[PDB]
Amino acid sequence: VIRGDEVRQIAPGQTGKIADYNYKLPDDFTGCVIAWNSNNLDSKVGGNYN
Amino acid sequence: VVNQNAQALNTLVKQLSSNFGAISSVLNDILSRLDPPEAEVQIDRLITGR
Repeated sequence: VIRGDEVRQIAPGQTGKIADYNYKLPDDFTGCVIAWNSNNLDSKVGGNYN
Repeated sequence: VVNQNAQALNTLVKQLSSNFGAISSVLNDILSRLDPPEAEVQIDRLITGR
């Protein structure tokens, strides 16, 4: 699960904190990437810290 | 014969300083200044020219 502006940086060759230190794709990646909005189910009224 | 061989060899050596449409003709500058996932677009054209 990723913050909204940080979805665009999951692409191979792209740089970003989640890409740099969490999960970056290889330069010759062959696959599909899928994402959708989950505010209604994952977010919490006072905040979710899990 | 001697002059025509020497001039051909010298011209062959001189071609190493050409740019061939890259941003610079120094390989180390290309590999150090730019990013790995996009620096290959210069390396291939330099290789084709040489």
